[PDB]
Amino acid sequence: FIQMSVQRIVEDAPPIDLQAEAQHASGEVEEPPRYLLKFEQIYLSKPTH
Amino acid sequence: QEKMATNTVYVFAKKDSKYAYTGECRSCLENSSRPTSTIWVSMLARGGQGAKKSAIGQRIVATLPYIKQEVPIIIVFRALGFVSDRDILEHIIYDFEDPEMMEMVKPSLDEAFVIQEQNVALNFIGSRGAKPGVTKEKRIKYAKEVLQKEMLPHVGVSDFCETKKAYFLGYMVHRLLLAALGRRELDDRDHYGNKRLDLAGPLLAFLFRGMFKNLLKEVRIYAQKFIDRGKDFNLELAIKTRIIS
Amino acid sequence: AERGELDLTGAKQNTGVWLVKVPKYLSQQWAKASGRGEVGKLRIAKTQGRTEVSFTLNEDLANIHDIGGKPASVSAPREHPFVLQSVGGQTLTVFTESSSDKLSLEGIVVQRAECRPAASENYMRLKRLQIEESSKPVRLSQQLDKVVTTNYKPVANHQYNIEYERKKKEDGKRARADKQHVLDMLFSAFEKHQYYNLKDLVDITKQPVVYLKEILKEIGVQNVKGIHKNTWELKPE
Amino acid sequence: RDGKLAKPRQLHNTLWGMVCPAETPEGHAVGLVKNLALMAYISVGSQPSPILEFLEEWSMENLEEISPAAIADATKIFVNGCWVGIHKDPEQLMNTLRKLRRQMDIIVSEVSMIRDIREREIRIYTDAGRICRPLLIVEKQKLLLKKRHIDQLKEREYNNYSWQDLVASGVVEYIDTLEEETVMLAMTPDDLQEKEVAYCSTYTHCEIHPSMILGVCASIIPFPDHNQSPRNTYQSAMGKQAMG
Amino acid sequence: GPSSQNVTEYVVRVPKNTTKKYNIMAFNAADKVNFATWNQARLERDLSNKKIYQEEEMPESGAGSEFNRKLREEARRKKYGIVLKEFRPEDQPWLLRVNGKSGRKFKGIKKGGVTENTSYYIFTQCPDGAFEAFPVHNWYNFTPLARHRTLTAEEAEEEWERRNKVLNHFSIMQQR
Repeated sequence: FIQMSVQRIVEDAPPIDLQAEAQHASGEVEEPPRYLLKFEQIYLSKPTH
Repeated sequence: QEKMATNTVYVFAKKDSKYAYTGECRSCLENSSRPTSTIWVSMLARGGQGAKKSAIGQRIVATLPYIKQEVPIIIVFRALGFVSDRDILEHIIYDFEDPEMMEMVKPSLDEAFVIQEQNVALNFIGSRGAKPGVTKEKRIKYAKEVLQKEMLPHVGVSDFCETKKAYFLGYMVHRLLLAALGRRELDDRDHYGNKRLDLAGPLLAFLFRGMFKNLLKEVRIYAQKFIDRGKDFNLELAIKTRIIS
Repeated sequence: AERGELDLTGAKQNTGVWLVKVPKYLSQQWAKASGRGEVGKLRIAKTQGRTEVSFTLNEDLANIHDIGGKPASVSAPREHPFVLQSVGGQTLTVFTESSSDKLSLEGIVVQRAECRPAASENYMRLKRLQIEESSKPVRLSQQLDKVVTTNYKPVANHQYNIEYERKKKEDGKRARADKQHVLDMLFSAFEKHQYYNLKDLVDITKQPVVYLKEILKEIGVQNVKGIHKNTWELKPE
Repeated sequence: RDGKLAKPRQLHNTLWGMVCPAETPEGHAVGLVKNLALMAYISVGSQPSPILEFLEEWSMENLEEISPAAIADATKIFVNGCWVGIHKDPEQLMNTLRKLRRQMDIIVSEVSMIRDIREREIRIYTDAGRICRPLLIVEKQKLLLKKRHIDQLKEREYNNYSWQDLVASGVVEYIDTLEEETVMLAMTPDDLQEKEVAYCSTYTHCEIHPSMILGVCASIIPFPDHNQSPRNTYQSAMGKQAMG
Repeated sequence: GPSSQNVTEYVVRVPKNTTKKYNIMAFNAADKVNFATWNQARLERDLSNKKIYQEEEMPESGAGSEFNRKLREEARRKKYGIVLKEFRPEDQPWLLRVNGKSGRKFKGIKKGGVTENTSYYIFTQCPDGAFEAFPVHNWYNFTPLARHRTLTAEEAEEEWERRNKVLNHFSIMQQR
């Protein structure tokens, strides 16, 4: 579970797309910003308190 | 805990109500989301109408997921790209040289002559789910995703998987007909080989997946306020470390 | 001369082509051929009751490797026999597609073969090829012992300091005098569509809500328009 | 929960060797509460991706490649309930996979091979939930375990010879409930090995010890067969709520 | 005979770069269609894939898994933009029209994985004697399709047909 199950879910696609609003009639809009995240590998260190 | 083995077609005895046989079979994913998806294929026990067909006992009308009432299974073959009886009979059995197995499937072939076009079969499935007005075009897209992602998710959820999915459904129908005629016994429910277990694997993966979608949901709520104001993306704030714990 | 025009050539000449199934461990070796594209010779032996078709690799090709070292294969070539299959029951034809959006036709497949080894390798090397081709940590983590890395404290907030630089550049607190420029900009907006939204007029103009109401209630009238939202329009009278 | 109304439990034939029969509470939870045998391994799950690649090379076609109408002569095979292909020679199909399974090449702790003739169905399940346990491999009505391997077990206290090295020798293998149904099981390599009076001499597997069917509390009472069968179930409820 | 006595030996070459793609067009031996009876053909892309567009009817249209972007948690939020039309650059089935338009029309489903386990190579007989390898890019399995039919009226005649099932097909085509 703490080797393959915690990463099989992350292996799919946790990040989702996100596009900003258009907001026309405000000068030069061109294209709204679009931010996107990305993961890689999970980490689990020693149990500390 | 303990659960029954999924992705396995089993034949049970259900003669307490108006049914006679029941072919319960689950269809859960390997390690993704496994939304149960239990395929309910039962056989009714009614016999005798009056003056119409007088052959209701030969019907099947399985209970497909989500679906309100019961719909026949031969209508699904029209939507899988097969409009001929030669191809549909090939999915059931690979050797049609047995005259005994013909008298059981012959009355079921009459229900397929009412829908010949493949586009029509995609509309009859989505029409029984709800009622999105009078537009028949929107009912086609819903039947496309349910047939691939919802119906039998373990065999594949891709678009080009409809060809491989058609052969898997034929084996489930042929196995139920053998026990409902006189060539196969009934499967035992207390058989330990036909059941599985739930230890620290699939159980803990469900909790790690349930709160995982909530983690992304809480970040999206904070992301909705970003496009409203217009500052800088803050990631160290939207990530909650106590709701999951 | 048309885009989706199929050049029917092999259907009238009856061209006989073959089909050979090649796996993955053999296709990667033929990608690095010598010269133009020579990979070896083919030996076809047909007797009175036994057909033996084996392929012989090239001498120069038997010294190159791909995505790994691949031992016992970069020395001397081996024998790759073919297994003929049945083509009846399904007509197989081959068509092409040029880069300039042009279609054509080759012929009809009349023989199908497969690359199956016979008395050359058991399993002591096939299992190693499945691991060498992957060369992955199988997605799973490789631990990290323990770390105590935290975050940075810029005695403020990275999401608020950037906004302060843009807010001080052009503030919304503007002056106003002589109601004439606002009314002149209404002809360039209401010319397209009849009615509009209240929030759309705030972004176009540069006046607050408490001041925009004094102008909209002078030459216009409000109406719900069956959409509940405040919809302003010009007076038709 | 999912299924009721006139559905008793009683005792099933598959409980032999997997679940301890004489270990259940004496209250109203009798029969419903299950346990585990003394020697039994629980499956954890594996990916049959390196297994599917090897089966395609051993003469196997694809569903989207040929037609099932012109193949009615081979035997089908299933992987996790899904069909992957056929094989024209079903004799050497399961014999080849069995030899490699005993040579430390196939995970015996998850992958299980099942060959059936009445249904012509070859099912292979590699998902978690099954219960497996090792058995003594019997080849040619004789025990495959050699006396020389007994001396290597004592070498563990001096050198190194763990349980992983014994499985690779090919004398032991994990058998679940599905593979045990299609094979033959023996009692002890002594009485059944006599060629004088024996109804059958085609044994494939053998039990480790007859006392492996008991559990934790069931192995405390001496001689559980000389006592009454329902009285042996009360001991598991007494030893749990005891002092010491 | 020549097919059981002649022993030949040639050279097979696998070109690296090519100027045209290579695919497979499968038919059906049960129909037995003569190849010499074909004069012209118009092999184009599929047209039915460019029909559906709008699909913002939820959950009015139904559902049993709450397919709202796949989250089954929240609801509404008009931003389903997820059913955009994308007749791939290469994932579209071909549409063959032999002899005009209503003469002979074929349609097939494109195969999913083609180079997952093994690969398909095409060997041709060159005039010099050597063999040339053609790497197969995609797979296709065309199916026969009927000509002009159009049954017409599928939602008005189906409810009355299942109620009694006492009618004939000759009374439906005559009205159309």
